Amino acid sequence: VVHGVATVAEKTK
Amino acid sequence: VNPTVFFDIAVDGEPLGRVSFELFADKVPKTAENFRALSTGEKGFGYKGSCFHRIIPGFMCQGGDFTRHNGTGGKSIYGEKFEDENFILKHTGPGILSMANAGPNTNGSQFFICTAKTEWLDGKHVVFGKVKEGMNIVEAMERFGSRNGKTSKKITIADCGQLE
Repeated sequence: VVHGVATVAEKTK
Repeated sequence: VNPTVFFDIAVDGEPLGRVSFELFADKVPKTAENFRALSTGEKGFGYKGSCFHRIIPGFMCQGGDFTRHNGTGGKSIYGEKFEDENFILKHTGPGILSMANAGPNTNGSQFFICTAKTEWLDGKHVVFGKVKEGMNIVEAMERFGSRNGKTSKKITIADCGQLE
């Protein structure tokens, strides 16, 4: 079972 | 009492200073406990020696991948990614400590330290602590980041642990 890479997104402009 | 942990930060191996965090166990005990345990190394793995792989000035410093050391890894103390415990606490300004994730209920070990208010992350990332002492080290760290997030020097957690 393959899980996603932890991330955090910059604000949408 | 909310636990206190520390990171001793280094820059290409040169010590920069100690950052201290309060962990909000009173609101997010499961999330606090993960980070506390990973900071002490008591389970035989954790943050010591890992780096801040993504730093965007004016946004945040991201770390916590102690498994792949390339920004794609990390793991919780719970044997599986864990649930978003709650979103009671908000991203209110610099120094907030919050979990990085791959969408709902995918908490592992990666985290970020905010260097600004990041309110668009409210309800998506679990806030679980806050810089207590050494925000000026985080501000110094932040200078080795870039707009694209790659660091110009290796920012490492040279030591970490729980404080009395």
